[PDB]
Amino acid sequence: HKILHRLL
Amino acid sequence: DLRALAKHLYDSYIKSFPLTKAKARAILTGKTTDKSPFVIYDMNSLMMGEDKIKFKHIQEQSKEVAIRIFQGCQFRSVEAVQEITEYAKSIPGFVNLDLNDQVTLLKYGVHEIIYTMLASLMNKDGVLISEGQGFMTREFLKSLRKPFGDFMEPKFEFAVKFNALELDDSDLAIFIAVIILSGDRPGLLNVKPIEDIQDNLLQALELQLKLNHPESSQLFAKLLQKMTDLRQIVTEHVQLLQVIKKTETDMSLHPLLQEIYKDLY
Ligand SMILES: COc1ccc(Br)cc1/C=C1\SC(=O)N(Cc2ccc(C)cc2)C1=O
Repeated sequence: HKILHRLL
Repeated sequence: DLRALAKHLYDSYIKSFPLTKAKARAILTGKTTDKSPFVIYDMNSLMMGEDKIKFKHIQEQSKEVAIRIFQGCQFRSVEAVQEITEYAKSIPGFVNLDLNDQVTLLKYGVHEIIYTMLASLMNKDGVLISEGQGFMTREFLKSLRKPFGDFMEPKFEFAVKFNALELDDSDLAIFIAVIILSGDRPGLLNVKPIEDIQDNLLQALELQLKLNHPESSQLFAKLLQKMTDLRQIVTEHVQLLQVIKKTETDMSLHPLLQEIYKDLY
């Protein structure tokens, strides 16, 4: 979940 | 405390989501000093509408109507995921949870919340789009060629029954938070501290509803049933998307949305 992790 | 938490959730909800339900209902009931939204019901009105938004926003774009609308949908969904993420991080306790769990909660929460907030922009006849400056009719959406003609329908059906409960933004702020903090999401590592946050959110929600919807005792109970209903709407939305994904060779799914859909249901 690359993008989600970055958002978080 | 509980009243303080409800207030804090309302304030960040207002900061995270530009187009509020209050604002949406004023547009849909003409109770606004602004210009009525441009209505979209066919090929030519869609093209006319696009002319107008060429002067408000802005690589690849299909000349097929259903695919182009679905592409526009994807970008709005991506923008909703971001908003929902900033909202979640405002919920006291959330950012202190294990990161892998935070990601899981959003992964499973995000669509449930999207259909919740979409309800605010809908009535039985259609849905507000582009920040409230357009309106797409339900019937026009039902007419789209398969499998896109049935994409919005269950979302309208949900919203018609949900909007009957007359929640306002302050109710919705807490309702959303309860959904995000669900301890029964698959693959959660530490269920306990999530349930501990949901417990207080549930209490704030119960109080908020008693105070502001005094005539509807048991609104809390009815709300709780919706949260579970949403789970099956998403499940069935996800099945629709795997169909589109496989058989619509033209379009490409957006990477963030793929992330969320992957290994989901
Ligand atoms: C006009 O809308 C459409 C017509 C036909 C087709 Br096929 C797909 C779409 C659009 C959708 S469905 C969805 O989940 N979202 C994202 C969203 C997230 C949050 C808020 C508040 C509003 C919208 C859309 O944009």
